[PDB]
Amino acid sequence: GSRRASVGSVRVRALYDYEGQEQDELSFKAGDELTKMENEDEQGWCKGRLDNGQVGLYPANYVEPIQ
Repeated sequence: GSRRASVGSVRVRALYDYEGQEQDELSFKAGDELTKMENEDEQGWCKGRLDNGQVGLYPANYVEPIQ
């Protein structure tokens, strides 16, 4: 067994740049890496962890899955 079999963290790649609007949001550029920690909401948003280490919401429509 390995961490690839788990479902509590999914690495994802930023499609485009984004900048957080509250203390519970994150900021990244086109081609950055981040970590999804929660499912997509009814609005098309997720909650994850950043390359610097911060934790917050971001639009799930600005990322794609890594394999």
